[PDB]
Amino acid sequence: DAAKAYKDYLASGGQPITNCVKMLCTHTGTGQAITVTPEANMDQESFGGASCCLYCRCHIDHPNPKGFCDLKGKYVQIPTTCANDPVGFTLKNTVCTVCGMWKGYGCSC
Amino acid sequence: SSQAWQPGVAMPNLYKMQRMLLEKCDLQNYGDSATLPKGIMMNVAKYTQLCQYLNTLTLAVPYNMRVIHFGAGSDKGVAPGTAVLRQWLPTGTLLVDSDLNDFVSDADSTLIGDCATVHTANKWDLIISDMYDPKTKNKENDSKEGFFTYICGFIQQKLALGGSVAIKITEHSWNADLYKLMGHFAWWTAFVTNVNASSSEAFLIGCNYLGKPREQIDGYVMHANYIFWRNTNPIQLSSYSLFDMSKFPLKLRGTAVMSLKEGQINDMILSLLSKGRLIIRENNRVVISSDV
Ligand SMILES: Nc1ncnc2c1c(C#Cc1cnc3ccccc3c1)cn2[C@@H]1O[C@H](CO)[C@@H](O)[C@H]1O
Ligand SMILES: [Zn+2]
Ligand SMILES: [Zn+2]
Repeated sequence: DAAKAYKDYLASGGQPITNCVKMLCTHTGTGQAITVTPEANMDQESFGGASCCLYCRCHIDHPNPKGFCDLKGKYVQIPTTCANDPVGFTLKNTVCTVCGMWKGYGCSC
Repeated sequence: SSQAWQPGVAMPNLYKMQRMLLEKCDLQNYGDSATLPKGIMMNVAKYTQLCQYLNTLTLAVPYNMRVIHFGAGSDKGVAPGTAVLRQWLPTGTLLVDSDLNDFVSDADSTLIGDCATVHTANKWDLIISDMYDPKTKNKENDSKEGFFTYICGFIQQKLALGGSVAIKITEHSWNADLYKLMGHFAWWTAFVTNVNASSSEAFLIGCNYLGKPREQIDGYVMHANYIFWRNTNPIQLSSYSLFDMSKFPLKLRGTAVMSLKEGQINDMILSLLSKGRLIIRENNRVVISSDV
């Protein structure tokens, strides 16, 4: 399990994955977690989807049946406070199915 | 310093008309660095400014646009240029990128290997190249080849009429025929990014490929003219243009796509191509391979 492996490597004090591609945008977007365009708000940062996926970065198979990555080809918004480890944040958090925001970060449902 | 707010500076038509001997490039701003925004990669800033400048040109933007990006992998294993392109292009445009070494990309399809191994039975609407070998400067600066030979063939054989190109060059990484091929377009220039103004880097931008020469260009003379222009006109480094992104995405004009025989092409059609109002190619399914 790579997901559990990375969570443990962070807890051991290891440096988070770097070289996550941060985009330039107006920071006036909807704030939703995953979008086809950078939708970061003033409190968020927008990153390339492929660069923030552990399974894409490590050149391994994805945790799905059809080899579909929901990040690749799209943009993931990360809270600026958690911007030093975009890969970890996506691994540790879920997206509200109805409002499109992160559960616990911008979800009012 | 009005040009400091622009994405970059384009080669004036006056310097193109000259006939200069090639000389070494010595830039006043050499060694300087643009203070990039907090945590923004250089390729992100560079590609962003390039796309900003391209928005001022008469690019054809058909539905289901076909875009190909060469040399799209950086040493970090990611594809910063592809990220900007996907952000910049209309939703539904086919984006394919390639590089010699493996990398992770947000593009629809990624082809790994020497660019000469890329084969496609399809014409394309936009061609972007960042291909560059840091060891291509091997002691007289003569016309280079390699991936340039492929690029010129790709332009002449796999670029839809009315399509556009943006090919990276430097002082030593350049090609004479590519300069000549810029005359086959309705409009061309050399674009320098303000973030990378300290370098000899520039993007040869051809707009509205016409398939035949409207302007005869000596490749060797033109490169010397570009080198002369850079040596005489210092460019202030600037990342200011990166802070205005509201109008960044490429306006989708729904440009017409028509398959036309070469005999059907006349002056009226050429005027349409020159204005970014027409693309001539097949609308079939896109097939692209990377030999192994
Ligand atoms: N053929 C290629 N196919 C795909 N991508 C490519 C290349 C290439 C070349 C070359 C090359 C290298 N030595 C040579 C020596 C004598 C003559 C010609 C030469 C040509 C550079 N790139 C990528 O362009 C990015 C920008 O630096 C880099 O990521 C680099 O990986
Ligand atoms: Zn993935
Ligand atoms: Zn919710």
